[PDB]
Amino acid sequence: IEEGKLVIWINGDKGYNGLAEVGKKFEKDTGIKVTVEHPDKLEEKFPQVAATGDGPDIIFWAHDRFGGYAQSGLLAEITPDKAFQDKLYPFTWDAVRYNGKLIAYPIAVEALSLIYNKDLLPNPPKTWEEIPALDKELKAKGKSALMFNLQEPYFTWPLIAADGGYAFKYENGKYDIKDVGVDNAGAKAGLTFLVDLIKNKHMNADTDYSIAEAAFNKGETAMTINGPWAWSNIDTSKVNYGVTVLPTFKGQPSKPFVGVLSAGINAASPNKELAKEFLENYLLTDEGLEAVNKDKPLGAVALKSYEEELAKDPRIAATMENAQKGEIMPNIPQMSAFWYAVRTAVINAASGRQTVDEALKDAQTNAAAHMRGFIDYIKSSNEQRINMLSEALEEQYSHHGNWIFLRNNDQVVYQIMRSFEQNSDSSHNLPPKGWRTQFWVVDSQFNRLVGHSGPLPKEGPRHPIRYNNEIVGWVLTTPVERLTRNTDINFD
Repeated sequence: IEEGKLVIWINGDKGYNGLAEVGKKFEKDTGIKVTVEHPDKLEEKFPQVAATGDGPDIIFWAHDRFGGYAQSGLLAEITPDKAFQDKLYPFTWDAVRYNGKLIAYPIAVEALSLIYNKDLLPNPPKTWEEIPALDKELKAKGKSALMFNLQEPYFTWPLIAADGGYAFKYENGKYDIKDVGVDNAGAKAGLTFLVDLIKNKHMNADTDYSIAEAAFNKGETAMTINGPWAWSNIDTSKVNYGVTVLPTFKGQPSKPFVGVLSAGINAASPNKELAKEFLENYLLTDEGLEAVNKDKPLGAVALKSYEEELAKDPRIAATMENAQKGEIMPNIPQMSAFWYAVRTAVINAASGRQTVDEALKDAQTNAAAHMRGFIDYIKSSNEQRINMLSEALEEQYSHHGNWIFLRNNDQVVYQIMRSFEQNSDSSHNLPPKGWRTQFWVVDSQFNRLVGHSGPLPKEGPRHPIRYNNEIVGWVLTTPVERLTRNTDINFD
């Protein structure tokens, strides 16, 4: 990756020409090249080149497999000062946290809002409980009251969680994976409401994105649930429609998922300062966001200066209002596993095949069992590593019978371990990102031989280095709870 230059990657489905304008200004003032590119299958190209140390200095994403970039140590910590942070709504910094640290700039924000038909319904209901009533009142005139995609938990989990459902409890910048709120009191309440509107012939269990949309754009149902992306299809259909806050349930508000478009700095880039100056001084300004939004619109933005302008549009102010009330998508590993458990729990309840109380007990058990088997895997693997690093240091030791051969360099011991696996024809398993953090190797008298220069942990994992039926040294390894993939999780 080249020094003295900025290389930016963003999906072609977004305002890439408008970004290159912000680049051209950055060029004029600083004399630094700014090159903006839109590769195909971008979600997959980036981690492949960034995990070698090539690729772009700045990377944009809306989807990354629920935190994958961060879980891979592909992003550097961003360092905006207390000042700059207030230029952006406070919750949008929550959407870019990992291990309590910030890892990207919130550029744009999205959320489900409630889209109603002004003609068939001038005063949208503010609560869920007043919808059955309303369906009857419109079932007469030949219409339905509400139609949205029931298949995906993206559209149904706001209501389930409204009265207090949650995936895992976010306590202290970490997700207690041993604390699952899917069979919750409020979770039960949430889902059981929804199955009843299908029992009571109000909604149908088979309505998907297309059926529900193709209905609403024909004035066959008064209301729908969707986000900014669907507005352009409604527009060309000439339906006088509005966009408002989502209805409440047992008092609490619907908590849809905060979606965010993030701009991160590549952890390998020798341009992290350059890149900060770009994003903070040039992109995240009313002129910067403006130039992109013009090219292909953004939705709501996190910059308060500019959001307030865009919020002229009452649709966009509704989006941002719902996103404020929404909940932040957990970015722990193996979240896909969880949402697929939830996806079937809902499809089961709604098909009558299961009572709510069993579907959710099922989802809750399927989750605990997957997440326990996760902990099992991660743990038994890190142990096979410590063993081979031990076996490898032990072989090189018996060369001359002492620690001369070993320099105090962390990446020499890496290739010592890689050579050992190659020559013993072992399955290939080498230390994952973040391993170096609390890594030392020390001998009998706990003299430091590899590792940083400060004070060592009093306690913590230490596999011993055995030569001739005597301990000759110790590998103080890095606890699993704190490798980069797992540092967003709490295991108690």
